[PDB]
Amino acid sequence: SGSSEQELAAIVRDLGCGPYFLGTHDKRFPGFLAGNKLACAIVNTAGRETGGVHWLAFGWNPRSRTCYMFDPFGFSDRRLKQIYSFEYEAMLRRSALALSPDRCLSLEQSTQTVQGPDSAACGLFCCMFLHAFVHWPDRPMDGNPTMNLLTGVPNGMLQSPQVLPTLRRNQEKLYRFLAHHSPYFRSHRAAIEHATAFDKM
Amino acid sequence: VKSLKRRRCY
Ligand SMILES: *C(#N)C1=N[C]=[C]C([C][N]C(=O)C2=[C]C(C(=O)C([C])([C])C3=[C]C(Cl)=[C]C(Cl)=[C]3)=C(O[C])[C]=[C]2)=N1
Repeated sequence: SGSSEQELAAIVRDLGCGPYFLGTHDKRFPGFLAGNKLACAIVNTAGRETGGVHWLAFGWNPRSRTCYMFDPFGFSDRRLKQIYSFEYEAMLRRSALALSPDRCLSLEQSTQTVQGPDSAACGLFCCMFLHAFVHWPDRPMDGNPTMNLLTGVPNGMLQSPQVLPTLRRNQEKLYRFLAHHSPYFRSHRAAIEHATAFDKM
Repeated sequence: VKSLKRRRCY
């Protein structure tokens, strides 16, 4: 269900993120541990042994010492822990102690969903966010050419029938964005769209 | 998306 590790890696590299990309990880992604280059990762909420559950993106901007955590659903940390049994405080601590002279960092995260509740497109939305991040690392969540294509909806409305048109339109815009930007996606488009469909789940 | 940015110190 949803995108494989290799699909995500191929697409993120089509999107120009290869130099920065630490790889597709399970929930044990260790963090941002050395040097001063822009960095990013795609991280599952679950361990590899489970077969995977949900995809998140992380970005690290060394200039500002800002870590971005992008959940396509925009869940809070408390809700990621409750729903997905996923916590990432240890990774942030590790990263701050490795990279920041004052043992601090800034954490920016979404409060809104771009994705329908039954969609299997989370990893693809993560790739789209990472394109925004590597091209506009000081303002990836909104107010850039990539994320301006999507409409965020309050996370608390995720299960409402009133938002389904908006969330489906986001998915259609995601696929058109990927078709413009990714030869991998173009070559496998029908299959990937089936596998990641809005009502898949 | 709307977002929140918080400072975390360790
Ligand atoms: C979203 N939206 C969404 N919807 C449904 C399912 C998923 C999550 N899908 C997967 O995690 C997935 C993972 C893989 C892998 O490559 C494995 C199982 C090897 C894997 C698992 C984890 Cl936790 C981490 C890594 Cl790096 C790799 C699949 O391989 C066929 C398929 C789906 N998201």
